[PDB]
Parts: sequence; structure tokens; C-alpha cells
Amino acid sequence: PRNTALLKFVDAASINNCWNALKKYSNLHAKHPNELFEWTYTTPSFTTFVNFYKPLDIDYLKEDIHTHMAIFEQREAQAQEDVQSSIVDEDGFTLVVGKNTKSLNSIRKKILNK
Amino acid sequence: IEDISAMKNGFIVVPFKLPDHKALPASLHFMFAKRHQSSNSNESDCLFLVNLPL
Amino acid sequence: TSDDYVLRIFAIAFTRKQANQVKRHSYAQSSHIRAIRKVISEILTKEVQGSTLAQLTSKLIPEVINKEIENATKDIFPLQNIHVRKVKLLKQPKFDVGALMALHGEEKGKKVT
Amino acid sequence: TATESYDIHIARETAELFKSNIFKLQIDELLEQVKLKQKHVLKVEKFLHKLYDILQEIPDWEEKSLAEVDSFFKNKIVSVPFVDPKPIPQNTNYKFNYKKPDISLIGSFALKAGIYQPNGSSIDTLLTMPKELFEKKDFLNFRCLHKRSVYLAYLTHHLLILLKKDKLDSFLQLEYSYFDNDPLLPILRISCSKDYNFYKTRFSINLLIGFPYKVFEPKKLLPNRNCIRILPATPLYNFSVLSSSTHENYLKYLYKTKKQTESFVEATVLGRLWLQQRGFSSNMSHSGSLGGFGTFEFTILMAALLNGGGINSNKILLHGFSSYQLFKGVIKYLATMDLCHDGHLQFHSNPASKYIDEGFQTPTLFDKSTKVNILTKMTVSSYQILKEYAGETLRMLNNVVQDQFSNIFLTNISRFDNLKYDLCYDVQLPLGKYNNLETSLAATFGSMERVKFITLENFLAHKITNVARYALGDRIKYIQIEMVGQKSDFPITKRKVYSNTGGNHFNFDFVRVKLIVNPSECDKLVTKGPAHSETMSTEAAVFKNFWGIKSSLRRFKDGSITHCCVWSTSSSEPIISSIVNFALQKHVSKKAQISNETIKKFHNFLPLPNLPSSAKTSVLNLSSFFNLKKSFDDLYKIIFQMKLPLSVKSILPVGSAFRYTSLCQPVPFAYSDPDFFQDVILEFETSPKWPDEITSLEKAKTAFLLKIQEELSANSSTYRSFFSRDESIPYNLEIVTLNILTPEGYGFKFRVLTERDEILYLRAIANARNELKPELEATFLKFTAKYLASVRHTRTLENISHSYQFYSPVVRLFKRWLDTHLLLGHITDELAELIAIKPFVDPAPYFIPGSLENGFLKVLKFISQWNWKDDPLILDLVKPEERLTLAQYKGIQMNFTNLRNSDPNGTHLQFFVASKNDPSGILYSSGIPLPIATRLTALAKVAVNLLQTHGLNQQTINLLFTPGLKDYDFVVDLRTPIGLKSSCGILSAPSNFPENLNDLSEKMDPTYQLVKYLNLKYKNSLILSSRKYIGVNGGEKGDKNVITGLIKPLFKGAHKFRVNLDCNVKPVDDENVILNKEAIFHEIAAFGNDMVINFETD
Repeated sequence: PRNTALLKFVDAASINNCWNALKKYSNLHAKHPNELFEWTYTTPSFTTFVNFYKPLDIDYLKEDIHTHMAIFEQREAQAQEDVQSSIVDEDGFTLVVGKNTKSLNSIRKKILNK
Repeated sequence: IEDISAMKNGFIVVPFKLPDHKALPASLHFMFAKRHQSSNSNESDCLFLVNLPL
Repeated sequence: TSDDYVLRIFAIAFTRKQANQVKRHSYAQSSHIRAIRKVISEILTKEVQGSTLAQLTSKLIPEVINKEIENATKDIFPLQNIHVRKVKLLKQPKFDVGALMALHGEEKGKKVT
Repeated sequence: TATESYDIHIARETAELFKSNIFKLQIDELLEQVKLKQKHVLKVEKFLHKLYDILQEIPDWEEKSLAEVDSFFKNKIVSVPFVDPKPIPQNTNYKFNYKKPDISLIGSFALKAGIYQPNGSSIDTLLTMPKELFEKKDFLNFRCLHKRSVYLAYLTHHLLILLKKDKLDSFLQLEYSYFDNDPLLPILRISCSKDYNFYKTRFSINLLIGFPYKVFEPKKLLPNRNCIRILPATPLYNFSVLSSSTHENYLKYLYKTKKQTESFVEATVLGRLWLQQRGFSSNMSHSGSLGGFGTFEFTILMAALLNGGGINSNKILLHGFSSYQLFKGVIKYLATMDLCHDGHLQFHSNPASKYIDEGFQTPTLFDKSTKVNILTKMTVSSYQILKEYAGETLRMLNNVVQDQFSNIFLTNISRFDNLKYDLCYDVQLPLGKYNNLETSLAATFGSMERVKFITLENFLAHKITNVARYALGDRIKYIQIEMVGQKSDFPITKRKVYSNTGGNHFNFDFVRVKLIVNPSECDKLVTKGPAHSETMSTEAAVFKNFWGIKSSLRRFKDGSITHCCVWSTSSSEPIISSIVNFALQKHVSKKAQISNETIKKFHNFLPLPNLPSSAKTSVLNLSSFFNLKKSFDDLYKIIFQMKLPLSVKSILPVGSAFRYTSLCQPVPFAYSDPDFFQDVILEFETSPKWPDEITSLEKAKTAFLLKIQEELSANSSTYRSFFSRDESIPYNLEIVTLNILTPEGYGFKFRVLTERDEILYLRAIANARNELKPELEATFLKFTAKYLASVRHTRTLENISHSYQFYSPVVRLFKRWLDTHLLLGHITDELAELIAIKPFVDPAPYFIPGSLENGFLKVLKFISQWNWKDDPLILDLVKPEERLTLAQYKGIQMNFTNLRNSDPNGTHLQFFVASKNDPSGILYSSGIPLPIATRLTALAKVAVNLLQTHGLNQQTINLLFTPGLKDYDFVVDLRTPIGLKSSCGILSAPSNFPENLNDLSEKMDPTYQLVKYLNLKYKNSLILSSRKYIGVNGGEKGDKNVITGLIKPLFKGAHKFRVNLDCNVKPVDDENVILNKEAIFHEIAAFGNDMVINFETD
């Protein structure tokens, strides 16, 4: 869906009222094109350009690296313990456990490669 | 030329008059809109918008 | 080398014992020593052909190639002392004042009468 | 012995198996496309038969006085060509005769070798003058030359009578000319206008006047014996009269040659095509021209080499050899054997040839039949460039990798003077009158001078070569003089060649002093001379009276006391130009004017930084580069002895200033340069606990750089650093770069490469879907093109640049070539630089480029004549004599087979530039439109065609250098509110870094990111271009930026409405939708609201 957008509404009455206003706008363009609105951009200026060429916020980057490393190590511990915590099947079959495997996703995708 | 306001597929025409330029011999921007149907939970009562401006 | 020098490098290494060991010697067998010599020869030729002679000298300054050999042959055998013993030249390229001077980082006198 | 000799011969043949195939194919091919028609042969032979009837029905006459001859020739219309000095009755006691002539034909058309030529060829016709007409003392004091002149003039007049009798004046025109540009020997040229008019066969028949076999003594005719009295001799005149005596045994023994060998005709045409493509012909080179070597001298050398040539009378060229084998034999002999300073050759053409190893400062080929010396007309510089070009042909044939037959036999290098040679100087000399010469000349032209250098053209040419070579010395390798304005054709009514151009009554307009320059010693400020002793030596005395006021006595840094002459280095004009101006001003004439305006304006177009002493800073100077190297070494020190939890490994720069490719010379604290922040990689030691997720991997990189910045600001607080983002590779948004500012005023951006990036990228390209495979392939292609291959390119190109210092200005200027032409932003920098380096590293068939203009003209010429669709660019990026072999050659060629089966029309790939540091060759040329690549090639084609049509001049060079501003649809002229020339570093100065990073970003210009974001939001429908170097391309103050626009025809056309179009739309009816031009224009206007000024549309 390139060059498109998605406008979510609150309820059916809202989306129905907006669709009625849009078909009335189409009829207004059909009958009298002068009453139509004007589109105004929030015009980017040198403040916006120095915002784009502006350095990053050090505390924002610091809290970002902290929280993402925390959740990432949580994920990595959970995956390795789950895969090498001796997963057994329902009818008495045992999953093969190996030296430093932390990834059942890599078990299945390495079977997919081979 | 001024009566193109509705497509046979079900799309509508939204023209907008732009602010003029100091050295250009108003101009119209064309946007399209249609309701979008889906069984997704977070995609309830949505407007599929086509040709978004900058 | 990449700057056309011909070089010969001698590297030496030592086995070590683990702390848990109670055996008073930690020898390596024949497959061990042959694989060890192979992989260090690999990293030697690969790195000297990935670098020039100038960057090679500044690479042998910190002895980070030996740390690389440890963290590469870590999966074979425990080692304590890994060293390059010798570096000998064989054939020198043709001298460039440009290369030597651009490494090193046009003169006028005093009018004798 | 014999058996091992057959073994080494079959070893030669086994090594020469495939080249035999390809070369027999090529030679039979080009000989098909060059060969004549037997129809042309028969037309012209019946023509010469009718002329033979005329020459046998011309009658004869006896002794008459010179005054009666003058009365006859003032009574009739034809003028006799008396060569200076004119004969006088006081020193001419004798009279004249004319009897039957001995008629023969000469030239390769008599050697049975006729070929088609665009301009025309020569079928020379020899008319031999009788021994009874010869007196027993005629070789002395120009008397035989007067007999030859009166013979020729009476023959022309009676031929004119017989021609107007035989009605042929409607088709047969007569003129006078010079055989091989010798001023003393005039011949006739009979041609036809438009049954015996042979215009389609395009010939022009020469009629000569010759002498018979063994008519004068070789003992008194040798070059060391005089012939003119008033003791020096006249070797050129002696050789002329002797070879005009023995053309005839030459052709009989060379018909003996043609009867002993078979493919001689084709081999001689190979030699003739070699000469006519490299630029040599048979004309005189002593008169300020180039030549002296045609098919005549060629076939004499050919017979001499079949006769032998070696030290011990051995055989080098066998009669059982082919055209190719004759060509390669003569070229190896001419490449390995010296004839001017080392030795000379000898042969009895009537025992077996022998080399004798004493030199006579003259090319010396000896036949003891009538004691001839064949190569006396070629000058020392002409034989020098001949043996260099022979070594070049030896290199071209020794290349067993490339197919260089095109570069040997398709390139007339004398199409462009400024592309064949390196340096050109325009010299205008208003001499005046031969009696005014004593005050208008600095040298002496007297009786002995006239005897040794019979033509004043020869004398001035030799003296200017002498003064220029003794002034320059080792600062050039080769020295040549072209003389513009020379004509060798004069009508029958004038006594000699007459003109009034060049400020005098002589036949030249001006002088082109042309130089093949030694690149390593070209910019030495000092000219070292002799040592210093108690008595003034001869070389010290000639140094003193050669230099005068510039001469001095100096001591060195070791204290060394020698004679030396220093100069002042200038950026706009070179030291070679200054010293040649000084020499040609003092030792030739005080009124001649010397200029090198093309090199002057090139060096003026090169930008200049705002550093002290930049005006007298040379072009090859590397001071700012050395200072940034020292600053980077200090930063290397600090961040190397930094302690990190993981032991650090590698800190390698990849910067353009380190690769000597920066546009603006890097000025300290110049924070408006796009090349201010140069990239340096930082590699760690290997470790097992790497994150196996790419986002957390780049976040681990940011944590590395975060503690790097923290420790840096904690220990070395003078250093200021910050963080900036890198979005050059898509879909990896967390590549955050560490920018560091040194107190010296330099910037470096740090990016970490490790073992897991390409592994996780391979995991992604294995996991992705087939429809998404080419996009991720392009991203990985750009990734490994920016990261590791750039490092390999940087190190090897740093080696090659320190070998070739003269690559650094042209690869800086080449960006300036296409920065002004809107086509750097679409193309990759490594691709552009390899196009810049190719003619330097492969100088076939040029000279090795030792000048900016020559190299850049070579570059643009190769882009223009690049048939990119067909032949791949294979480069061997090595220092001059790791090299690429035949297996890698065929592998790249089979990659090219996959290339032309994957994309024929250029719709996926255009330029296949490949070298050692890329097995791909496709790794760099993506991210480009085919209209843009074809537009680069066609713009180079326009440049070469304008070079071909309108010479070289300031207006054509400015038209090459200015943008066209045409073949785009819409153009937006923008402005920045503050000038940027001082902050970017060009002098027509910022003190230190400000206390505000937002103020740094305020000084930084957003035009590049604006244009790139517009290209990103409109990639499918638009192809935009602009300038990135505003401080150099923004006028006199540097605040101008121009955004042009191209629309694809795919969206110029009308297409149906879709939901995945990615463009601004407007409908025409219920189904058809086109683009909204005015909406796009108002969109970019609202984006650049405070910056837009001018806007035009077609």
C-alpha cells in the first residue's frame, strides 16, 4: 500500500457522517468548484532543516539502549532456557539438545534449509 | 472536464486549491478516498486514502 | 604482501593446563598440533594479505594478531603463550620516494658569494 | 644444438598458437578492408603508359648560357626554381645540356603494394639525368642542383606544350612540390580535376629528377666530406644526392626481396598503417616537423633486417615469415636496439649485416653498396619518440591478457595534438627580413652556419631544440617542436615557397613547443648544475654564460656548494613554463611572445584554499593532507590507548582526503564541506557472545560509541564529539555514527564493522521472499560496496596514488567536470574514480599521462568512444613495471556473458567496471537511471566531437565545462541566505568551532538531503539532479543551487488508475489519469518556501 494512508474512525455514525460529507464534497466539486477548501502545508523552514541535521538526544539514546538491552536479554534467556530445557513431545519423544543451541527457530529453519 | 467527480470503481475525487507561487503563470491537487472493509480487529471503520500530500 | 614485499613469519605457541586439572601436564595430540599449525598459518596469510606493510607494522605494534589467534583457536586447545618469533625479508620492491616520504610526513640555500 | 633449436622453435609456436589464430584473422580482415582494386591498378598503369609516351616524345637540347636560360624563362610563363643561394655568372663558369632520360617507377606502387587511402598516396616516377650531362666536377658548389633545376623547368615547359597539344589541360593539372619536404629538391606533382582522369582512385603522380648508378665517388660523398667552399660538410645534401643516385639498385634488390619472400606486400602495408596511425610519414623532420619514415625507409629497413642486424651476423627475420612475423620482428629490433647514441648498422646489399657499437649522435643505417646512411633525416628526438613508441608496441604485443589490436591499429593518435603529447606552448616570433635577422636574432647565422644548417628554418629549429633541451634537461623526458604554418606546395609561377604570415616573409605562422614531461621531477624548485672548484670548469662556464643573472652559487642543507638556479612556484603557471619563457626570451629573440593559455586557465579553474602561502603552493603539494594525517594519527593514538572491556583491533580510515580525491582542499575548521567528516572504521576482536539480532547489534555498536564518547569527554575534554544518524543504507535505521571534532579543526565519523553484519544480512537474504530478493540484493551490494571493498580500494589506491601523484588533481577535477553537469549524485564515487583512473593505468596508445589536461582529455575521450554495450572494463590496478591472469580474465568475460543475457538494452546495467578489488563489476553501477548513464556517455561524445570540430580554445573549454541546462523539463533556481565560500574553504575564514551544535547545523546546508528526499519520494516517476558543492558552484559568493528535472516517458504517457502508482495525479476522464505538474511544482515550492527564487518550465 504505497502512497496510501489509513484513517480510523471512532464509530459507524462517525464514518457514515464523514462518507456523507465526502459525497457531498464530490457533488459540490461537480456543481460549483469555487467553494472547495484550500490545502495548507506546515511549511518546513530552516528550523526543520536544522532539526533534520540536528544531533541526537543523549538521554533519549541512553534510556533507549538500556530498556532495549533489558528486553533483549530477557528474550535471549527465555529462548535458550526454553530450547535446552529438554522439550518432550506428548507421546514420549525427546527433542535433541546440543552444545550451545539457543534457537528452536534455528532448529526448524535449519531443517528448512536442509 | 469539470464533471469528473466519481469513478466507476467506487472512488471519489477531492480537489484542493493550492496557494500560488510568486513567479508562476488556483492549481488543483487531486486526492482519492474510499471506505476499507477488513475483518481485522485494529482495522475497524477505516478510510483508505489515495494520493496523500506531502 | 599487497605492496609487493616478500616476507617470512615464524610464530610460536604454548599449551596450558586448566584450573580444574590435576594432571601435571597438558599435551596435545597429533591431530591437535596439525590443526593448530594450520589455522594459525591461515590467519597469518589472510591478515598479511588483507593489510599493507605500513598497517602491518602498526598491527604488530599492539600484538592484536596474537589475541586474534587466541580467540580463534579457542575451540581447539587451551593456550597460554602465543607469539610471532621472527619476521624476515626476502625480496624488496623498487624504491618509491613517494611511498617513503608520504609515510614520513624542496630545500633552498643561503647564496654563497 | 639443432634438435634443441627445433624444440625452442616449437616452444615458440606452442606459446604462439592462439595468437596465430587471432592475428591471422585480424590481419586478413584489415587487409581485406584496406586492399585496392586491380581495376584501380589497371587504370593508373594505362595512365602512366600514356605519360611514358609523352616523356619519350619530349625532345632534347645542348649547351646554352645561363643568361640565355634566364631570357628563355622570363619569356615563358613557367618559373625555374632556383634554391637559395641563387647561381651567379661569376661563380658559374659552365653551361647546360638535356639528353634522353632513364625512366623508372618507384614507391610501393612500384613495389607491388597499392592501397586505398582517404587523402591520397604516391606513385613516384624517377627520371634519371645522363652521365654525359654530368661534368666530372659537378658535386661541388650547387652546380648539379642548378642542372637539376633547369632540367626540371624545361621538362615542365615541354610537358605543358605536349599536354596542351594532347588536349589534357581540362583534366591534367601541374604543380611543383618537394619530395619528402626537403627544401633543396623540387619535384613535379601531376594531378587530375573532376578516361585518364583517375579521381575515384584518388592518386597524384610525382615526377622526380634522379642520378645514375655509381656516378660520383662515395669517398668524396661520405657525410664527413665537404662539398661547399667559402671545414664542415653537408651530410643531408650528400645523402640526398647519393640516394637519388641509387634509388634504382634499391628497387632491383627489393624486387629480389619480393622474389625471395611472399607476404611482403601485406607486411609493408602493416608498416605503412603503423606509421600513418602513430603520425609518422616520409617528410623531413629537421624543418621543425615530424617524419622521415615511410614505406621507402621501411622497405630498406626490411631488406636490412632480412639481411641480418645482430652483433654476430645472425639471422633475425626469415623469408619464410608472415606479415605478422615481419611486423613483430622489426618492432622488437627497433624496441631493443639503439641507433643514435649507442651504435649503428652496416650491410652489403650487394656482406651479411652487422652491428657496430659506436655512436655518432645520429640514427645511422649503413649500406656499403654505394656507401649510404639511411636515417640521417630523422632527428635525435624523432628517433627517441620512435624507440619509445616501439617499446610501447612491444608492450602491446606482450600483453597476453588483453585484446589490444584496436589500440595498436585503430587509433590515429595524431588526430589531436594535445592528446598525443603532453604540454603545448604557443610561441609567436616576428622575425622580419633576412637582413633584419642580425638585429632580430640572438644567435649567429653566417657562412659556416648556412653551410651546416642550409635552411634558416632548419637552423632556427635546431637552435630552439638545443636551447630548450639544455634549459630543461631532466624535467622533461622528450622534447618536440611543431611548426604551424608550413606549406610544401607552391605554384609554377613563383621561384620558391612564399608567404606573408607570422610577421615575416617566411613559411610558418607560429611555433608549438611541445613537451613530454617527466612527472617525478617536473616541479623541482632548484635546477642543479656543476660542482664548485678552484678553477672554473667548462661545464661551469657553459652554465654561467647560459644562465647569466639567474646563475648563482649556493650552499645546501648538508652545506653542498654547487651551481644552482632556483625559481618561484606558482599555482596558476608552472615552473616549466617560467623557465621556457626565460630561455626562449633570452637566447632566441627579445620580441617573441610565449604563452600556455590552456594550462593557465586549467590551473585557474582548479580551486584554491584559504591557507597562508596557497598562492605559491604547487598542485602536487600535500601539506593539508599531511596535517590531517598527523591529526588522525594523534586521534589513533588516543583511541588506541583507550581502554574498553573488549580489546580493540582495527582503526582504518576510508576517507576521500586520504584517497586524495577530495574536491576542496581540506581547510582546518571548515565546517561547510560535504567531505569534512571523513569515515574511519573501528573493528573489534572476535568474540562468541555477539547479539544475533541486527537492531540490538547496532545498539551494541551505539553502546560501544557511547562509552567511547564518555571516556573521551572524561579524559581529553578539549575533544568535542556528538552522535549523528546514517540513513545511506535503507531498512537499517539504528546505524548511528560518532562524529568527533579535533581542536586542529578536522572531523571524522566513526562506524563499527564486525563479524556479524554480513552474516545477519545473509540470514535476511536467505529468509526473504523471491519477490523481495533483488531489493535486498541491492542493499547488500551497496553495504559491501561501502564497508569492506571501499577499505581494500582505499589502501590499494593509496599505494597507486603515491605511485601516481598526478592522479590526485585529475580525480579532483573530474568530479568538478560532472558536478557542473548534474551527474555525480546519481552515480557512485568509486565508479566515477575508476573511469577517471583507467587511461592513466592503461595508457595505450597514448603517452603515460603526465599532465592534467592530457589525462582528463584521455578520460573524456574514453567515455565518449566507449561502446559500453560491448566491451567490459578490466583494470589491473597495480604499480608500474598481483597481476590478473587468464583464468580470472575468462571468468570476468563469462560474467559478461551472464551480463548481456541478463540485460541487453542497459535496462538493468550499463557500465561494467571491474578490477581485482571487485570480482563483481556490478557491485557499484546500481542506483542509476539508464537515461542518466546514456546521458553521461553522450555528453562525453558531444565533448569529443566539439574537440574534433573546433580545436582547443577557451570558448570550447568553457562550453565543455558549463552545464547545458537543456534537455530537462523544469528548473528551480534556489538561494541560501548566507554565503558559504569562506566556511567551505575557497579563497576569492572561520576562526574556531562555535559553542552550539545547532549553530553548526545552521551553517550546514540542507540542499543535498532536500534533493535526495525528493528523489526518494519520487523515484518511480522523477529523476532529479542538483549541486552538492555550493561554495564552488554558487557563483562569486557561493549561495546558488539549481534543481533541474526530468520526467520518464512512461509517466509522460497516459496510464490507468491504480492503487500503487506513487505520484501526484489528475484525471482526464472516468478511467485515465496523468501526472499533476502544477501540484508537484507547488509541492516543491512549499518545501522550499523561504529559499525558492526562480522557476522555469518547458
